[PDB]
Amino acid sequence: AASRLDEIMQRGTLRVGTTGDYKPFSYRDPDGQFTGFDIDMAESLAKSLGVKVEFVPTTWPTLMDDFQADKFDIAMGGVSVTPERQKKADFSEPYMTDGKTPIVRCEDADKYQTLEQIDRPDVRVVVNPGGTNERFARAHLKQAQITVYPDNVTIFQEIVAGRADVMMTDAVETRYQQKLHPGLCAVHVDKPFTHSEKAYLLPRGDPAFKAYVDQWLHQAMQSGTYQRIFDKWL
Ligand SMILES: [Cl-]
Repeated sequence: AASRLDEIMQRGTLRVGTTGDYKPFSYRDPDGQFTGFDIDMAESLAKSLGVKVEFVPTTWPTLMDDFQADKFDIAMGGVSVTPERQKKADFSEPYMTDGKTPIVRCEDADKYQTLEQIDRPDVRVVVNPGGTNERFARAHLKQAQITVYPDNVTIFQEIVAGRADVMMTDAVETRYQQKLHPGLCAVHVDKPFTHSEKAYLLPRGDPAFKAYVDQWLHQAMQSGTYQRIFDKWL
């Protein structure tokens, strides 16, 4: 019945679900430390509340089930607002805009500027399984050969090696991957095919907790805190 704010204050810690697999938002290094834009934002929210932060590992396939099992109070780590997630959770106000856009071999940058160019019988589109990327590919590709590749790290090497031609993912991810792989280039990264918003996942039916988060976030956007963290990571 009581707000999660009460439980957080009594416990003395804010439990933050995060995947640790999405630079620059959230990454868990071998030593077990989390770093990234949303790790720093989580520390700022916890500081506002006067509590310690505890990072709770989750994964994209288990995010919602873990949240419903009360494994954490809020999820922070490059999470897009989606209608599917809104059935089971609320969201904070958004903290940045994103969208899906291609990443290709640099020599192919001009070949794959539009979906009409990509959606052709001989184009080999690769995608990671089970999430918003595969949903996007299957909703927008009627002719291209879609291959699902299971390894979320080595998938980009499929394009480098010439086993695939295009992958469409979050524009922020294409920025990171085109720096990591010199042979790949993000396609019109400032004008993605879709418009999405990143936000923090919150429990339904707790307007007080959501209002606290929204107020902290609005203050951070105008105080210099957001600017500093954004400049460090994005
Ligand atoms: Cl995905």
